[PDB]
Amino acid sequence: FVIRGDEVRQIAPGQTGNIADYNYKLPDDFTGCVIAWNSNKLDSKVSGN
Amino acid sequence: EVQLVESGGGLVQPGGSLRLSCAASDSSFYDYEMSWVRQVPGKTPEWIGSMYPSGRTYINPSLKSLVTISRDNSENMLYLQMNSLRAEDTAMYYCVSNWASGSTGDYWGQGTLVTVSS
Amino acid sequence: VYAWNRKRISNCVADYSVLYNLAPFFTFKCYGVSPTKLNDLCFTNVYADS
Repeated sequence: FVIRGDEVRQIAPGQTGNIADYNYKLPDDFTGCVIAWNSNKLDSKVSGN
Repeated sequence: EVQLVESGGGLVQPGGSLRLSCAASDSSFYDYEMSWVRQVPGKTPEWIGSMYPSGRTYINPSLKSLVTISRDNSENMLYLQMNSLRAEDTAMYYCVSNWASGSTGDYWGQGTLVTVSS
Repeated sequence: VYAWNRKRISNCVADYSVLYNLAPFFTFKCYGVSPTKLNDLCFTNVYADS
């Protein structure tokens, strides 16, 4: 998924936010990994996407 | 196993409208999300309409109050009515069933020949 | 910040429903209590600063 901008820091046990609690919520006992990377060179439109 | 979608097309009709309608075969389509994606060489990603199952639709912020979509279940064929056709609309429109948040069992069609040039 | 006002809230019921009205309503962190389970606690005094 792609929530928005650079808000990928919100996917963490304890951190709360707008999209971190209304779209994708992570539990406090989450035992896993988290990967994230930008796509400014793959998903980019001359007039916006 | 069968698409039965993207049946239609149009010719060069600047400033007019397009009756582009793409039906769907008799299957277990309940939470389908039909949309329209352009396939102009150079600009592959494109979103136009939305087919949320609750009946409500969302239009792109670019073409606000420009495209109107209505649901039709008489012959199981989705309709789309737009106006104010520009000149750069030369592309290949599709009716994709597995839109974003998908791409696991996604399937496409052959394309609707729609092009305009002043 | 230095001359911050202070209003006393008492003798009323604090329904924590109209508080969630603005869109950029982030950094709503509670210290000592939880964001939920506030519609059942019966406090003594409530202060509001700016």
